[PDB]
Amino acid sequence: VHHDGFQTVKATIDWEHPMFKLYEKAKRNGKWNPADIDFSQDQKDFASLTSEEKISALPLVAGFSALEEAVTLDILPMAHALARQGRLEDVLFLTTFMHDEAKHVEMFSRWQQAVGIGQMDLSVFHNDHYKRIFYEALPEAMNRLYADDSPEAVIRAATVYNMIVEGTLAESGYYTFRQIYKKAGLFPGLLQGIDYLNMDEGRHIQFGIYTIQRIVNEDERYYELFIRYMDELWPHVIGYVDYLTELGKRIDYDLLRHYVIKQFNLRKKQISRT
Amino acid sequence: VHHDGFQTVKATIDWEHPMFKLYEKAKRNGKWNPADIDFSQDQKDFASLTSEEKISALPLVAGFSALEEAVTLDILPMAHALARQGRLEDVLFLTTFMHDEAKHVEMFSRWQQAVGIGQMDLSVFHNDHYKRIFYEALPEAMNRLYADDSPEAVIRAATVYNMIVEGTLAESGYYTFRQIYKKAGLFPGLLQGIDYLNMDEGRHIQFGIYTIQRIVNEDERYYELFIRYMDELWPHVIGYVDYLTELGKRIDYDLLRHYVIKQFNLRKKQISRT
Ligand SMILES: CCCCCCCC(=O)O
Ligand SMILES: CCCCCCCC(=O)O
Ligand SMILES: [Mn+2]
Ligand SMILES: [Mn+2]
Ligand SMILES: [Mn+2]
Ligand SMILES: [Mn+2]
Ligand SMILES: [Mn+2]
Ligand SMILES: [Mn+2]
Repeated sequence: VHHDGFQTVKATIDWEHPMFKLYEKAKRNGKWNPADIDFSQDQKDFASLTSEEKISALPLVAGFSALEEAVTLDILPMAHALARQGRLEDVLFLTTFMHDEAKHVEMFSRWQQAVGIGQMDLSVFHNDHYKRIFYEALPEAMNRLYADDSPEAVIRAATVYNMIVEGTLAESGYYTFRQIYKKAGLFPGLLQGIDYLNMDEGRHIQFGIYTIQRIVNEDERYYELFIRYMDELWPHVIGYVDYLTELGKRIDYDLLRHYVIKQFNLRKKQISRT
Repeated sequence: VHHDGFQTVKATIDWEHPMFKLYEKAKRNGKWNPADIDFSQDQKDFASLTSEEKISALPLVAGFSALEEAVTLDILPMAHALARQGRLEDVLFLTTFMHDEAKHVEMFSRWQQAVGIGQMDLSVFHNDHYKRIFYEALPEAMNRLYADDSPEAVIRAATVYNMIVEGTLAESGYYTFRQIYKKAGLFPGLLQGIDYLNMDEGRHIQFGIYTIQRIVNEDERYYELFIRYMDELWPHVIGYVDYLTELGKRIDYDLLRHYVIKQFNLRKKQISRT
């Protein structure tokens, strides 16, 4: 549908908007290029591993490559919804969000290619709980926004995408991969990529918090919705963790399991009822 | 709707895809930041101008700020449509396209702010022909893609967006602004911005050509559609030029008018019937 006019013709960008400021920070801090990462030592590391050691790394990598590909595709309805609401500064920021996710997809796929597993179908490490989140609930919640951009719908989309997928699973995923391979001295190229990815994702979670809080600020009752949507997805979060834990047991899992519980609970505390 | 699986889990990025290669080029060549441009001399230049000289610059700036804001918003349906078709490499490239347009919007709005016209409503310099293109036909053609991603619909969207708006009007707009203010020695910050913008837009037009040509390659009859959609918009293109020409006459317009005719015709020649 038509444009009624243009904000930068009638006026200017809102230079003090929090998402304009986040956009500026993203440009300053968003220069890394996965194409520059040296994966040559990762290739040698992976080839020196035994077959059973090789397999141990793949379930987490399978979870991250799908996560990054999903969030690359599934942010587009949020950008559309906020554009249609006239939230220009949010849209400017989300162009950096979307491009970050493209680099994240690229990074993991370059690593798979370099270590010699690009031809392997890693889908076998997505259990039913993983699929419920990433194949189903995430795209459902985001695509809803094309026909329903109500505050309820936007809160639910930002909860599933930013607070659960990125703020709980991905955050715990980063941590876990460091807790394991930085200690072993393995995969320095991948760990550099993860460092850059984690820096990007700091910004992404701030957008999710801003979005949820500004809706909660209009009506305290949306706080209860936020908490409910978090709790709805917990069984699938922990059910995926239980599956990864069981795979690997076939590393302090009690410490990684608690990191996931910990992240879930601190995401809740970043939203204020008042 | 659901994800059936993920390309970078089942396999990898298609590293040889033309839009992956364009994506890589965009990252290498996409580092400029409008926030780094020094507009202090532009401010002094604009303030030294007489009121009548000041007004002469504003119709073109009004046309560009709306153009960049429109194309920032209106690329999102194309990204969605190609994502839904599984064209991952196109999507990766389009994250750089979208972010480029954000910077372009930002650049012109920073210039307006710096020279002291951000508070002026420049909408008065959008005539009926401008509105038909930018307020109406462009968003109509792109939004269509949410419900109709047929080859006809994709060709029409890429024709209006990439070949007319960017490849005919914007390209002629850049040229004109150089033909005028680089010669006068004025607005060095704005002209630096325009240089960077023109470099970005080289990539953007390659995406439009790739998209139209791959559809034409499936069925030669789509070539006739492409030419028809170009000719449909010509009256509004030239009608806007006639309006700008008349404003300014109230600089070789015969040379700028022919540049627009020239660009329109070479865009047609970048698409091959065969
Ligand atoms: C100990 C397992 C906890 C890490 C969560 C992994 C998330 C992911 O793989 O995307
Ligand atoms: C001589 C006028 C031709 C330049 C076209 C301007 C396009 C624009 O302002 O967006
Ligand atoms: Mn990511
Ligand atoms: Mn993210
Ligand atoms: Mn279960
Ligand atoms: Mn542009
Ligand atoms: Mn462009
Ligand atoms: Mn007319």
